[PDB]
Amino acid sequence: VNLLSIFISTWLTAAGFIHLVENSGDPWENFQNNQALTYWECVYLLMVTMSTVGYGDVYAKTTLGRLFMVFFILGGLAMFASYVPEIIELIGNRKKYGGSYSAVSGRKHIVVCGHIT
Amino acid sequence: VFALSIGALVIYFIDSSNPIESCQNFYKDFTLQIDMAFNVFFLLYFGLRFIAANDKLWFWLEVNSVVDFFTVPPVFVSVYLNRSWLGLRFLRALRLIQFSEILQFLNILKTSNSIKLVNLLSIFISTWLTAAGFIHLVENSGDPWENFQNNQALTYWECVYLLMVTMSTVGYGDVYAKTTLGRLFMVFFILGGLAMFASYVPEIIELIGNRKKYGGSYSAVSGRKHIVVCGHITLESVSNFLKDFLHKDRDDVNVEIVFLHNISPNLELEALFKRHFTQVEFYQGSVLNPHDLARVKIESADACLILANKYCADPDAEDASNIMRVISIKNYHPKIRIITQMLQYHNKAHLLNIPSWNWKEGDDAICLAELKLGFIAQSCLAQGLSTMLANLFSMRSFIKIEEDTWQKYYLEGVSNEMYTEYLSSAFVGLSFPTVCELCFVKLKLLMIAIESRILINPGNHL
Amino acid sequence: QRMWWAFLASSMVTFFGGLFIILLWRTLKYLWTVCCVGWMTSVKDWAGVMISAQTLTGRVLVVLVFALSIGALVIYFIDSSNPIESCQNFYKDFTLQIDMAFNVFFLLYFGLRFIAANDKLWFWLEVNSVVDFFTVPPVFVSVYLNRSWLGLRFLRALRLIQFSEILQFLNILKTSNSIKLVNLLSIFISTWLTAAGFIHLVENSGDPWENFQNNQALTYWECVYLLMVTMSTVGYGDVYAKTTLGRLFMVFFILGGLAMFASYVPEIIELIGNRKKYGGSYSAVSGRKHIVVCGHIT
Amino acid sequence: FIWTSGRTSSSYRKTVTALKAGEDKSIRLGLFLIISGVVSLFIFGFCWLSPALQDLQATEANCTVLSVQQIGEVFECTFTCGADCRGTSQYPCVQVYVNNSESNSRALLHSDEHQLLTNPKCSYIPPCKRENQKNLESVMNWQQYWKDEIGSQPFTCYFNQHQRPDDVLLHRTHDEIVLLHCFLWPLVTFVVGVLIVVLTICAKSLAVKAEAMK
Amino acid sequence: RKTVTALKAGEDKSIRLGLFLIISGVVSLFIFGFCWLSPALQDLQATEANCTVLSVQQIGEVFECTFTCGADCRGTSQYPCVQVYVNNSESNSRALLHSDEHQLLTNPKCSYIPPCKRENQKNLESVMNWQQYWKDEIGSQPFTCYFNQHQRPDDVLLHRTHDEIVLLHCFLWPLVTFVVGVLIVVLTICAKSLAVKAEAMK
Ligand SMILES: CC(C)CCC[C@@H](C)[C@H]1CC[C@H]2[C@@H]3CC=C4C[C@@H](O)CC[C@]4(C)[C@H]3CC[C@]12C
Ligand SMILES: CC(C)CCC[C@@H](C)[C@H]1CC[C@H]2[C@@H]3CC=C4C[C@@H](O)CC[C@]4(C)[C@H]3CC[C@]12C
Ligand SMILES: CC(C)CCC[C@@H](C)[C@H]1CC[C@H]2[C@@H]3CC=C4C[C@@H](O)CC[C@]4(C)[C@H]3CC[C@]12C
Ligand SMILES: [Ca+2]
Ligand SMILES: [K+]
Ligand SMILES: [K+]
Ligand SMILES: [K+]
Ligand SMILES: [K+]
Ligand SMILES: [Mg+2]
Repeated sequence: VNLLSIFISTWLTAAGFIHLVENSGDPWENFQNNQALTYWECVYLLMVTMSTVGYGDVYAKTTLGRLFMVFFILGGLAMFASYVPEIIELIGNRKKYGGSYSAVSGRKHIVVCGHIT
Repeated sequence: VFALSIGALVIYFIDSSNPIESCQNFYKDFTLQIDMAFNVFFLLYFGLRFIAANDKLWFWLEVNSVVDFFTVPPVFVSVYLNRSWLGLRFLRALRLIQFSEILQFLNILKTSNSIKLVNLLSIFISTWLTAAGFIHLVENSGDPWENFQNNQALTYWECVYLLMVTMSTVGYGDVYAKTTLGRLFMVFFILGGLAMFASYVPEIIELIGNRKKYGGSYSAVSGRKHIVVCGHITLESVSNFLKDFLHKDRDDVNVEIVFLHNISPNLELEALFKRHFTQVEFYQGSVLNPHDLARVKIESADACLILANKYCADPDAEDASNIMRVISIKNYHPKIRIITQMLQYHNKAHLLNIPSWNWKEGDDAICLAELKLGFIAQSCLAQGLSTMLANLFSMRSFIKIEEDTWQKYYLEGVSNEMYTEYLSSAFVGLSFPTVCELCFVKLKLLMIAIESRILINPGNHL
Repeated sequence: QRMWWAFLASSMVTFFGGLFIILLWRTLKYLWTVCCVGWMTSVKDWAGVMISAQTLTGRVLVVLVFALSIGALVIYFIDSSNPIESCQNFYKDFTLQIDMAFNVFFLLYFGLRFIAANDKLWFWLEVNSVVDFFTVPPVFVSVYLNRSWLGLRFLRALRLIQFSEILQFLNILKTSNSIKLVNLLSIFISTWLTAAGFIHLVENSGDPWENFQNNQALTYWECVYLLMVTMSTVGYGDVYAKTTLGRLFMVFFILGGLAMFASYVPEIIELIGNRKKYGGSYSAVSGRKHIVVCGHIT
Repeated sequence: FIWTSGRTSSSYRKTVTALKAGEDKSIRLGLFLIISGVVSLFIFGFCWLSPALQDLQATEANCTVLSVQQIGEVFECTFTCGADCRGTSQYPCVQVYVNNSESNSRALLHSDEHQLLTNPKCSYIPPCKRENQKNLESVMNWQQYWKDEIGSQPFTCYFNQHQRPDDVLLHRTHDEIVLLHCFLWPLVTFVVGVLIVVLTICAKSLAVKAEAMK
Repeated sequence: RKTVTALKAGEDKSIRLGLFLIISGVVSLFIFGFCWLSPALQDLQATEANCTVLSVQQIGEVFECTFTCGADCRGTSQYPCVQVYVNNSESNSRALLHSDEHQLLTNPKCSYIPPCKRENQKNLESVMNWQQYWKDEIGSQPFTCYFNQHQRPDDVLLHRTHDEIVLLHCFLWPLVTFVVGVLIVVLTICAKSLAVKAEAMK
């Protein structure tokens, strides 16, 4: 639960910040180089960047957006590379040999234990 | 079942090249009749597995039951309607998950490594193909909120290539999903598919290529003798042995040396064997295995040499291991000459009770403690004699330097070894002192002894 | 008229005819039982000594092999800048004469390794035998035809695999770390260059179902750069394969080449740089005393 | 390395002699050639499927020209000059309309499927030879040679009412020879792979008989 | 307590499934809700009106349509531009008629586009045919029209571009998924608890 919460909150917060920064351009460029990016587009871009896939279809274009992208690439990739395997290990820890034997009428059964190899 | 799963997958691969929905005549479409028959067989196999099932509800929720519910009914509907939709037909690729199980049923897969390799390959390929089919469906049929107008004409193989590029994290960007559902699917697949790729591809590549480099067996050469060496084999042990065996001061012997050891040689031993490429062969095996003993052709070897670990922690354990090796070699071939090193003398006494151990035939147990204590005792009769004896065995060339030092004289003395050979009829009928003063500087040869057999420095009367 | 198939046919016919001749000789040797030290061993020993570096002539031959492998690779690198198929005069082409001589020397070195071989069929299936079947016959065909195709000539880069072995023969490589480093470097570079050449061939000659119309004009160095970008998983997308065969090759290379890169590049970088920081020795100063301290230092 | 970071710690009878190893390698090779040949057959089969059906679905017909005319409009061809040098030149557009054997109605002639796809608005394209004058001269030359072909000889033509619904071709764009080679050589690979396995097993089993004979 | 036999494992898998369908249905409802939000508000904000044509005319300029021919074959053909201006129920002022929002967005400079049928002559014939049918429609019958003073400030549409049926199905089937998920949990707990009563009865 801790890993999932930290991963999702970090992802969504970072996506919102890059959405704010991309939709409001650079002050030295007089806010003219803004990129019309939706919040879900920024979420998808962050996922692509974190996983290191880097399609290039969507990317930050403003100076502040790229400056934010550079600092996020240091932290977000270390988080993804660490958390996604650990979450996938934590899930799926199921016992294959559970349950119990179901007796059959008219047929005898034998229980064997001790040194099994 | 194994064949028809691949058949249905191939049928889906054929259909994936056509339009998304179409009208086609069942009575005139061989692929639709073949699919009809294949799905009849899968319905029958489903019915059999249902009857055989213990907990029905557990069976209904087994994923190859789910794969049949999502792939058999739509074939029936298509054959009834005389029309086809390329809908959830990519789920046919999930049939490859049972391949390892039905190979284990057929008594084909037994080893853990092979079972794991087949499982990993099946899971990887089925996941890849199924995910590619789903993204192909979603990309070719656009978003409902966009009124299906933003669809991207992507082929199934294009989607397969895109999935491979995405899984490996290369991300070229030449091909990518553009619809909202396609990207939403891409985001969820990036979490799972990269962890699968990063985990499975190294493990599969490790499972493959597990080949034994030193296999095979020695091939005997007519007219040339070979020697089998075993026991304590290491870089320094082999290096020291080869320096003495192949020394230029012996005559032109062409005895091949064959090593038998159960540890794969490290890079420096492999380089040492490459420096002796025409005279040394190595084969990986256990001396206790009659199969390995037959592999090294020990039944035709001139002798077997068993080196010992002189610096072992447990001399008793080392002696026991050498005794077991001797026992195994003699058991395989009683008539093999065995030369071995024995750390202790009581263990040597234990060994010489072997029924096949024949000291007359040439079985030599070189006892280290015995010979070293004997050499120390001969130094008590004449100091320096242990050095004198030890230098007569090691093969050494002449070394000369310009300095006038004790080392020059010492090295000149060290250059001589003890040899053994038959001597001329021109010396038969003379006394041993007489042939010694004759041989001494005319031939440049000194005699210590002759073949009442072994006589150390004979008198003038012989 | 085009002649690409003649070069390829000469390699295929050489590899498979030799394999079938060996298997037929084996079959017919045992079938003679139905109808019913030698000089051979002496020449096999002489060839095995020559193949190794146990004599001065053997060392000279090994050094010549080492030099001529790089020479043939450089010749291929020169040719990779030209058109895919062309007519060129053997009597007026210094690079074709040099290649002719180099392949004569490789044919002789192949003949020596064949004579020295213990199991012929094992030798015929050793990969540096395969590299000679796929690189020597097409040079002969080109010198006969007075024409060249830049076909499977990138397989010359696989000759770098034997560099560590022939350095060990020459008593140059002794330590395990150095041997491992040379092996890793040779395997990495040869794999990279060979794969780049194959993707260069496949991209410059389009898909047969598209009638060779979708070909992409990619230079060999462009393909080398693309392979490096793909192996490291950077994936810029500025350069990529566009043909179906090129992408099919890209998919199979992504499985193997990334596992090689991810494994070899860290291990090579660990093997290099293993230097002792505290080496050297103290330099005494005239007029000043010094004290040596040892034992329990913490 | 790039697989995660730090891998998240560490997340992971024998009477035959040496000849046995060469023969088992020969079995491997023969099996790999069998698999290669079958796999390449399926790969080429999926790649040829759409081109071969788009070709098969086009029927042979007998044709005759209804008219030859210019539409007055002009289009760009690209002309070439070494390394990468290209520029564009105009050509005038001809249209040609033709009698048809399946629809018995108007259709527009297109010399081949590449001409149809490079300019579906027009019936012919000159190979671009620098200046506009040479393109117009070459179109006028082709036009005059086509305009007098009135019922002279019902020339054969290729048509497909399902995907070229009012368009007609003078040529097949599918070379039978290239397809033949694409399916022949994978079959040869498979046959060679079988013969290598067969001769290897034949040699291996005769070696045992020749051993037992001694 | 563990008096139940093997049936326990199938019933716990049935609880899992029913819960997963409940979560799926709720999650898909939110996902579809965020995707439909902007289209549904852009549609809701457009009011129904009564209209009448002020004039029908050509601007003399021409534009490209794309015409298609199998696999990927396309080329371009010209069409002449009509403009049509219309009486309006919210602004009571000039606005330009656009047959639907896709026509407005594919060519906002022009009032109609012909389906591209090869040659320029057939495009011009089809525009002249539509033009003549619209030019004589003077107060004949105040045809209903769709308008939005906030985002189509001087542009008018003849149709809704938002299919109510497609939206209905996008919210209905996730609800069905949720209801089915609840019934699976309920029947599984009903069966599980009745098995204990039928056991204690013996
Ligand atoms: C195929 C679909 C449509 C219907 C399935 C058949 C239904 C009605 C019936 C037929 C056979 C039945 C099963 C027969 C045997 C057992 C074992 C018993 O200890 C618990 C009930 C259980 C597990 C039954 C559950 C219900 C069951 C599966
Ligand atoms: C002795 C063995 C290894 C030779 C290898 C087979 C090669 C050399 C054979 C196989 C097919 C042959 C070619 C078949 C056809 C032609 C076309 C002709 O206009 C010149 C001869 C030429 C070019 C032949 C050259 C030799 C050739 C390429
Ligand atoms: C060079 C190619 C084209 C032809 C190959 C020559 C073949 C047919 C002949 C020449 C010499 C023969 C070899 C001579 C000696 C041996 C050693 C024996 O223990 C196994 C058979 C083997 C290995 C023979 C196999 C067949 C053989 C290799
Ligand atoms: Ca001496
Ligand atoms: K990347
Ligand atoms: K990338
Ligand atoms: K990219
Ligand atoms: K990456
Ligand atoms: Mg030998």
